[PDB]
Amino acid sequence: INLRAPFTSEEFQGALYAIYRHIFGNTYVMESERPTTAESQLKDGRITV
Amino acid sequence: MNDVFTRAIAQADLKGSFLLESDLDKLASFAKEGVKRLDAVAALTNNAPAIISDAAHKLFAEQQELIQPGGNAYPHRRMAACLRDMEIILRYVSYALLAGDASVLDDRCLNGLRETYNALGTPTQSVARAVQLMKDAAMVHLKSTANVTVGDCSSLYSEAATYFDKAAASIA
Amino acid sequence: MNDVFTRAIAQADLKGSFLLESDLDKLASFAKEGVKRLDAVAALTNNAPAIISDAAHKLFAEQQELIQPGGNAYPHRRMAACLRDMEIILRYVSYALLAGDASVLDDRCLNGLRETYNALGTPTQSVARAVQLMKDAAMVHLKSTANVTVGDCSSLYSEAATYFDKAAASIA
Amino acid sequence: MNDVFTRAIAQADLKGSFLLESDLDKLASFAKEGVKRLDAVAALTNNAPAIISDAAHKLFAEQQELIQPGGNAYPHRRMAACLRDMEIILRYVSYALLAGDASVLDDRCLNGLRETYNALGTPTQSVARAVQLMKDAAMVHLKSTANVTVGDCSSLYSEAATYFDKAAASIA
Amino acid sequence: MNDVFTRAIAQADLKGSFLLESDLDKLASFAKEGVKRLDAVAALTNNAPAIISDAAHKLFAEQQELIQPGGNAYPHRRMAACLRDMEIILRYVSYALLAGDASVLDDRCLNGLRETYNALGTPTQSVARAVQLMKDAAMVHLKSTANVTVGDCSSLYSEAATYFDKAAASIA
Amino acid sequence: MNDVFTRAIAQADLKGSFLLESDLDKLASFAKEGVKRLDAVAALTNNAPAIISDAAHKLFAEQQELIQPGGNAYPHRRMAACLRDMEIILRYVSYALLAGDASVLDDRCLNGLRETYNALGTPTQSVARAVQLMKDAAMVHLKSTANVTVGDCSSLYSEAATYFDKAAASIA
Amino acid sequence: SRTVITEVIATADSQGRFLNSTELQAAFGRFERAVPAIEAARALTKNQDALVKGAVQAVFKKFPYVTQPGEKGYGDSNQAKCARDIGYYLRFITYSLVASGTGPLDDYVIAGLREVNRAFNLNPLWYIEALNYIKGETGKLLSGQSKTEALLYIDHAINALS
Amino acid sequence: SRTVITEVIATADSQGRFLNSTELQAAFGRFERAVPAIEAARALTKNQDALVKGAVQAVFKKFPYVTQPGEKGYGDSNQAKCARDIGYYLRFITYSLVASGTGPLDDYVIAGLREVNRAFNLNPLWYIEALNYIKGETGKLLSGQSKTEALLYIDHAINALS
Amino acid sequence: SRTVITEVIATADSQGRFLNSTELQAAFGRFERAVPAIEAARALTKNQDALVKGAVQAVFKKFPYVTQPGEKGYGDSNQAKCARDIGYYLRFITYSLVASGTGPLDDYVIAGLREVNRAFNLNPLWYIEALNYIKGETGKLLSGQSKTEALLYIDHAINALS
Amino acid sequence: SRTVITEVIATADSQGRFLNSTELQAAFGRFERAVPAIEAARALTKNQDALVKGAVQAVFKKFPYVTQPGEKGYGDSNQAKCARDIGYYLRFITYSLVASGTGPLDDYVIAGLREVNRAFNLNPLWYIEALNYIKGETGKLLSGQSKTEALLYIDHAINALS
Ligand SMILES: CCC1=C(C)/C(=C/C2=NC(=C\c3[nH]c(/C=C4\NC(=O)[C@H](C)[C@H]4CC)c(C)c3CCC(=O)O)/C(CCC(=O)O)=C2C)NC1=O
Ligand SMILES: CCC1=C(C)/C(=C/C2=NC(=C\c3[nH]c(/C=C4\NC(=O)[C@H](C)[C@H]4CC)c(C)c3CCC(=O)O)/C(CCC(=O)O)=C2C)NC1=O
Ligand SMILES: CCC1=C(C)/C(=C/C2=NC(=C\c3[nH]c(/C=C4\NC(=O)[C@H](C)[C@H]4CC)c(C)c3CCC(=O)O)/C(CCC(=O)O)=C2C)NC1=O
Ligand SMILES: CCC1=C(C)/C(=C/C2=NC(=C\c3[nH]c(/C=C4\NC(=O)[C@H](C)[C@H]4CC)c(C)c3CCC(=O)O)/C(CCC(=O)O)=C2C)NC1=O
Ligand SMILES: CCC1=C(C)/C(=C/C2=NC(=C\c3[nH]c(/C=C4\NC(=O)[C@H](C)[C@H]4CC)c(C)c3CCC(=O)O)/C(CCC(=O)O)=C2C)NC1=O
Ligand SMILES: CCC1=C(C)/C(=C/C2=NC(=C\c3[nH]c(/C=C4\NC(=O)[C@H](C)[C@H]4CC)c(C)c3CCC(=O)O)/C(CCC(=O)O)=C2C)NC1=O
Ligand SMILES: CCC1=C(C)/C(=C/C2=NC(=C\c3[nH]c(/C=C4\NC(=O)[C@H](C)[C@H]4CC)c(C)c3CCC(=O)O)/C(CCC(=O)O)=C2C)NC1=O
Ligand SMILES: CCC1=C(C)/C(=C/C2=NC(=C\c3[nH]c(/C=C4\NC(=O)[C@H](C)[C@H]4CC)c(C)c3CCC(=O)O)/C(CCC(=O)O)=C2C)NC1=O
Ligand SMILES: CCC1=C(C)/C(=C/C2=NC(=C\c3[nH]c(/C=C4\NC(=O)[C@H](C)[C@H]4CC)c(C)c3CCC(=O)O)/C(CCC(=O)O)=C2C)NC1=O
Ligand SMILES: CCC1=C(C)/C(=C/C2=NC(=C\c3[nH]c(/C=C4\NC(=O)[C@H](C)[C@H]4CC)c(C)c3CCC(=O)O)/C(CCC(=O)O)=C2C)NC1=O
Ligand SMILES: CCC1=C(C)/C(=C/C2=NC(=C\c3[nH]c(/C=C4\NC(=O)[C@H](C)[C@H]4CC)c(C)c3CCC(=O)O)/C(CCC(=O)O)=C2C)NC1=O
Repeated sequence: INLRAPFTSEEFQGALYAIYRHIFGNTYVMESERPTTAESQLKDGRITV
Repeated sequence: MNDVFTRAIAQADLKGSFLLESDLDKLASFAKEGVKRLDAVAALTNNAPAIISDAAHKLFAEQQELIQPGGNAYPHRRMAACLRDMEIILRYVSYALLAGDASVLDDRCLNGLRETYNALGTPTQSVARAVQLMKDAAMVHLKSTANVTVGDCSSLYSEAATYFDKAAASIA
Repeated sequence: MNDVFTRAIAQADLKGSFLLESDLDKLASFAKEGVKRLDAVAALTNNAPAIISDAAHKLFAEQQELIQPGGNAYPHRRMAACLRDMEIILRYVSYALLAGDASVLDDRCLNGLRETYNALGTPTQSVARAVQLMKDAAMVHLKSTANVTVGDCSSLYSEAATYFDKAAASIA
Repeated sequence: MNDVFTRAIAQADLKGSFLLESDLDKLASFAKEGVKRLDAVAALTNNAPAIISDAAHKLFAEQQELIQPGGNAYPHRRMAACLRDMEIILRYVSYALLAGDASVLDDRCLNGLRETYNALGTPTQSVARAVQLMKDAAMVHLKSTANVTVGDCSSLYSEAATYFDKAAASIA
Repeated sequence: MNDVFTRAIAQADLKGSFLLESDLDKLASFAKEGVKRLDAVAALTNNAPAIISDAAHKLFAEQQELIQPGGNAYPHRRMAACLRDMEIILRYVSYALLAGDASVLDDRCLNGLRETYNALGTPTQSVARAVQLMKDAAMVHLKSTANVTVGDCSSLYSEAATYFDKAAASIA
Repeated sequence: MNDVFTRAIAQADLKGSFLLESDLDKLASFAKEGVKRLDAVAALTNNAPAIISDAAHKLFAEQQELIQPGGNAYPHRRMAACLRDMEIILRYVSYALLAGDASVLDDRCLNGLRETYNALGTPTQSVARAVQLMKDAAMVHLKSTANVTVGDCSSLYSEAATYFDKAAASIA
Repeated sequence: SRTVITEVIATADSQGRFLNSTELQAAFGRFERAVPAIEAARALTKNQDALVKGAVQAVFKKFPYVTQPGEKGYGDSNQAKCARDIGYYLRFITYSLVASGTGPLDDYVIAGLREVNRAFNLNPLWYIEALNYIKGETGKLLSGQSKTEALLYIDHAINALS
Repeated sequence: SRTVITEVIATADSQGRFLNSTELQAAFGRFERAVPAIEAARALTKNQDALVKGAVQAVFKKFPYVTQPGEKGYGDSNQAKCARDIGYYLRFITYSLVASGTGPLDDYVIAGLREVNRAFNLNPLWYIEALNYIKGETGKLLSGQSKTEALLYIDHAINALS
Repeated sequence: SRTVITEVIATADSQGRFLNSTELQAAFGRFERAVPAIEAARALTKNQDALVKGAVQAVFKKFPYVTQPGEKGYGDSNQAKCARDIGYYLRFITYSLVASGTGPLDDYVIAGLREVNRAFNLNPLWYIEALNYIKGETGKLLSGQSKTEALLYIDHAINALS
Repeated sequence: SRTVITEVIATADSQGRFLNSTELQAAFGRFERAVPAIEAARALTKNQDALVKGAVQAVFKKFPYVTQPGEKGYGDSNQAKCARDIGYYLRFITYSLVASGTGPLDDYVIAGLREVNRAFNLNPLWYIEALNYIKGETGKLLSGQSKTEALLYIDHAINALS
């Protein structure tokens, strides 16, 4: 998964899924634990992958 | 991962052989009957919430100890993980049904699942029961004759049952 | 990110002097009413979904072009982004209220928010109006005297209004 | 990323109305010539390195200074980078051809290219000439009526020419 | 990041010919003074804490304002950043002196160093003064011939002064 | 991670019940004595360099073989690792003192420490001796009457002793 | 949006390779299936008004309490918003049919659906009932494969709701 | 679970340093706030049965339709599960009161709440109504700091549901 | 192996989602294209010996020099290995035809091709000549679409060799 | 600057949530412990010169060689820098007392302390003995929790220097 600066919603959500599956070691992260602000910053381009 | 075609090809390569005429006939039959397979996969996909909800209701009706304090689906987190597990297994069974091969269950869905459950302490008999209940609730939507041209799909039902039973037997 | 104590220490240090008697008086005054400020922060926190719901209802009543097709809150994705932004800004106003300083409101929340909105086509006037409506609901909720000991809190109301207006001015 | 269908849908949703029967007719037309488009994409793909080699040979036989030391493509790695860039742009032209839309080329290939070459000192004129040479070679390979059913496909040639010309225009 | 031999090679390849005999003689002379230069570099490296300590003492003796609260070398964090910057500059000077090149200096830090100092607000002329004091201490160490055999080293001293001037001039 | 409160809550959740009045009384007494507990934790934290220094001096006076060539603390990197380890264990003993529970000490520090030391060749008897000597130094510092209000803190002394003893038993 | 062609090209680009048979066959399947999808789009667009009114009536039949005052569906403004939302769903189902992908539904309905519905206290069962009515009435005036496509897209929307 | 003490210790641990004055002050505030919080927990424990019955009846009063045949409130098992769930929320609220932190609620209730309510089709508004009733009743069971502690945890749970 | 079905499943699995209409239509395209591809593979299998012998002789014709003593094409073993290699290429091309994807060629021939050829001093031009041959005769052995799939796979192998 | 309130807001912000009972109780403890801390700051501020001159004399008593010619502490400028450094330390200790955290100490003293002391050959033991004198004097200049606060901050400074 490579996520550029411009991307679509499907590419973004799939990249998020891949990131959470690897970086959290295939452990379940519930909807309450998911970082919304960090996802927003990545969506805007303020931070890279 | 393998589908049926790549599995036949891999079994032919170990022989240093081209695919035989009987193998090509079997693969032509598989593809020619593929529209029914697509209908079955769509049946699993479109009714997945219903399948999981029905199986969960039955599972926690038979086994109240899973949802008691101390049970392994007790708090919201454990129950949520249980529902994630059921959805994942059903999704992978649909993958296998599309592929005509169980290689994606062996390589992905069940690759280290028994060990996961054993280390966590999850009762694998209840997991196998959940998969059996999902099989029971999925056969109904597979056999639903509405919205599809009528035909003989007994082979698809048997294949889906083998995938569900493979998952259940690899858990327990 | 600073609070009132850290800001005071910073001003003292830029001169290189110990804190003055007046400065320590003011800081002890802030500290004695800090338990009064905790209730304001708790009022903001405990009613945040209600505040955001009221602000959203009134904002999309006032400006229907946003929720119409072509508006910047039209699809579900953009509406969810709008409500999330309201959530974020109210959160940071509450942080500013507890800290006694607007440093958190400017350093992190509003560093490049206007440029983000301009590059995305978001009408910053609409966001400032959403902030003002959130401020109105927040005032309606801070002044409730139920379950609190009755006392003077015009300082806290004024300071909260200042944080809300500072956020609105930053966006607009 | 968009195609003709998604572009039309985006316009319709901007207007807030359903697609019109004329639009549906146009999209059905587009999908009826789909096999034509698949053959064009296969002509671009199957003959890609021949196209790149012919364009490179012509470009260096024309712009001789690039070969010579001190020229842009002189160092052996810079020749490698030259051919890599030509391959990438041809690949994205074939992408835009299959998609039936042009802006997918503009998004991930052309928005960041002009200032990149300017910073690197590469003459954009030579790059545009290389793109035009690939356009001519791919035009020859696409017009090839052998190996495929004979039919009128002037629209495909026009669309491929538009993609090549747009790429050259964006670079230079 | 290129060395004097690599500068000669780059110029030769830009002109497209082999290395000239005069150029070959110049590089042979550089190799002949290589041991000169290695003694100079050892003098820089071994005495680096002493050079930086002396330069800092002189710099904060002649510029007391940096010491005071509100100054730039205040508190320990900014004093440490000051000393660390001096260390990096002296390190880069030793690198360039060994290399025989000044471009290796300008491409190493000096590109971003000045505008970083500007964004911080650090006075560039004070950094130039610090570099000059480091130059004076470095000189009083390279002229030191204790436990080193004696001979002319005018080229080394001139080139070290040139590199210190280049650092102090590109910073300011 | 746990404290006395979270531990009691987890046990009650396993029982599926509310916290009993006796449990609430135990936790009320704990929170009542929390000020003494904070005094003890501060005694550990403020005097930590003295504790580690005294333990190290006594340890290497007792076992000169540990600081000789071939000893497990012979070079500076090994001695630094020894002192670092001593500080880490003291720090997790202070954390466990604050929490009122040894869960953090077990989960973080003593998790696989015996096997780590066995695989390193670190004599675990000597590590346990070091932990005992830190216990003694700490017990001297926690019993200090200066700068506190005289009172009965024998429960804290015993609890800290249990933490040290559990560390030394887990290691050896 | 996520169509067959877009997924093809995205996968090809992710490996940095050209479009080959394993992608041209997928595009071929799309082009084959385009005709039933466009026909279903015409059928769903022509009957949109009756579909929307019937779906709203189905919602009010299945959840009668919603009409009572103090509930979400009371008032002409709320019911107009109901009709508007059912029209939105139907329009994006037509878009998804045309594009042969869940891309329109995902980008315009599914993305942010749960948060938006929770914030405004919208029950997804209302929309599930409306889409079930639309599925039932799609059982008529659609025949064969076009009906299959419409039902698949509607079931995608329903599965996203629940 | 995330308490004052546990966040203090985890902060010092992730920083690789001893507990300093700031963290001791946080712990001190926790140990002080314990007296009202434990008093509130004991009061809520005494009146748990009355509170659960009242909350269930409030849920049925505000949503009269659920008890109708064919909906989630019909049958003795469903209402027993109602009483069980309200008991769960009350128990974990008292846990969070004792522990001086949202840890019991976040770990045992809030983590997974949305997925579970969505799967089993439980309306969060039922639980919000029940918790609002419990909020009102504890307004009459408690006073002073006990009241505000209990209310803060209760409406932490409420905002978790909404 | 990268085939239409396999990439469908892998892309859906990487996003943790079920198989939707897009992927099912791709699968439909594969299942429809199977008939031409399978009978093209049938035709290529039936004529393996003639194709391989013609390819070996075509390599010896376009590269006469290799036949002389002292270099690669000389000796019974070297020419038997030429025949075996060309049979390998034909076998994996038929495999790819049957599997409806470049998977078998990608995983069995193309992965590691350059390193192996470089290590054993094998010219890719020999194999390109052999595959151009096989291309020429597969032109006349096949008609219609079957010719098309066969030539996409042969040209994919040629492009991999260049 | 990292204080109780700053740590509170940092935790809440990093988890992307509002301030709840855990953070509010930590802030409550900060506010309750404010008054002894500001009391200690006032007491240490009134006694600027007594403490600083006594500390300088204590340093010159513990290390008599420093005052002799040819040593770091010979010269009126060096003595004035003694007073300046001890005054800086006392000033930041009072700042930390005011802010209820080591934030001022860490930002203005502890960060960059070791490298600066190395570069100027300033022995940390000088400052440690000065701070121990300050501690002994504060033992009687203050009583109770104000003394406890002052001692906690002076010992943090010492352990940073040791
Ligand atoms: C420890 C934290 C925890 C909570 C909070 C929790 C809630 C919970 N309640 C459930 C049952 C239920 N709960 C309710 C809700 C009540 N019943 C009706 O009488 C009222 C209208 C309504 C008032 C709120 C219903 C209707 C069910 C039946 C679920 C079903 O059959 O689909 C279930 C489904 C599993 C089961 O069969 O027991 C869960 C997960 N579970 C937990 O582990
Ligand atoms: C290959 C795809 C894949 C699968 C299949 C998978 C299963 C899986 N289930 C897990 C947890 C779990 N799984 C369950 C489910 C069990 N609870 C019982 O009541 C039921 C009978 C049964 C389910 C039907 C539970 C309760 C947990 C949580 C364990 C815990 O929280 O302690 C975990 C550990 C992650 C975590 O605990 O956060 C995995 C890896 N993960 C994957 O990436
Ligand atoms: C977009 C995704 C997609 C789907 C879902 C799809 C399904 C599909 N179903 C079809 C008919 C059919 N569908 C079925 C399957 C049904 N028959 C029984 O009722 C079973 C209960 C059930 C399967 C388990 C059968 C048996 C046919 C008859 C066509 C044949 O057997 O050749 C056909 C061929 C039309 C015909 O010749 O009659 C297709 C292409 N195609 C697609 O492109
Ligand atoms: C540092 C804290 C922080 C803030 C403040 C923040 C706001 C923020 N809002 C954004 C977009 C947005 N913001 C809004 C909200 C506005 N649009 C209008 O219609 C409404 C009047 C109004 C809602 C009240 C919308 C709709 C978008 C999406 C715009 C688009 O996709 O084109 C974006 C960029 C893309 C994204 O993530 O969605 C950011 C970074 N994010 C953060 O991490
Ligand atoms: C768990 C976190 C926490 C909270 C929330 C908290 C609040 C709190 N509010 C208090 C009184 C108070 N509460 C308020 C609140 C104001 N009264 C007006 O009606 C305004 C509407 C309202 C502004 C929100 C006031 C003015 C006082 C009196 C404070 C004083 O006497 O100085 C008190 C002291 C009661 C006493 O000893 O007399 C506390 C501890 N403490 C905590 O540790
Ligand atoms: C496996 C990948 C794949 C490919 C490659 C593909 C192309 C394709 N080309 C076809 C014929 C054709 N091919 C072309 C292409 C044109 N002819 C001219 O000579 C131009 C050089 C050229 C412009 C690109 C045309 C115009 C037709 C006839 C179109 C028709 O059937 O009406 C057909 C229909 C043959 C039949 O069944 O009777 C297909 C399926 N489809 C696929 O699924
Ligand atoms: C490991 C680093 C290194 C060192 C330490 C070093 C010392 C050194 N200096 C040498 C020549 C020399 N180097 C110098 C340089 C000196 N002129 C002034 O006195 C200055 C103090 C100083 C330069 C700053 C001189 C004068 C000679 C001898 C004259 C000559 O043969 O050119 C030689 C060669 C003579 C031999 O080995 O027989 C060595 C080894 N060489 C090295 O590669
Ligand atoms: C292999 C590398 C290595 C080094 C370099 C080393 C130095 C070293 N010297 C030590 C003892 C010591 N070393 C000294 C220093 C000397 N005593 C005075 O007469 C002089 C002024 C001064 C020398 C200039 C002192 C005073 C001690 C005792 C410190 C104590 O009480 O622990 C210690 C503490 C352990 C012990 O021996 O008790 C170390 C680690 N250790 C090593 O393993
Ligand atoms: C800044 C962080 C902070 C600290 C450090 C703190 C400690 C603290 N210690 C106190 C008294 C005390 N402290 C102690 C403990 C000591 N007495 C025994 O001799 C032992 C030697 C030793 C414990 C090992 C005792 C026994 C009391 C008397 C209070 C009581 O017995 O209830 C008090 C109550 C006021 C007083 O009576 O002086 C506090 C608040 N509180 C804070 O907010
Ligand atoms: C394009 C995709 C899209 C959808 C689907 C969508 C749904 C949607 N419907 C809304 C209004 C509404 N919609 C309804 C629907 C109800 N009315 C009752 O008659 C029925 C039982 C039921 C419908 C089945 C209601 C009650 C509201 C008012 C909600 C409120 O503001 O309180 C709102 C909030 C309007 C605002 O900003 O104030 C949204 C976001 N919005 C979108 O941009
Ligand atoms: C804001 C925090 C801060 C501190 C604490 C600080 C200490 C400090 N003291 C300095 C000078 C000095 N300070 C002393 C202090 C010594 N004099 C002896 O009589 C005593 C034994 C001892 C006093 C306890 C000395 C000797 C120097 C001269 C060091 C030198 O220039 O080499 C210097 C070097 C400044 C210069 O060279 O102009 C620093 C950085 N700086 C800071 O920014």
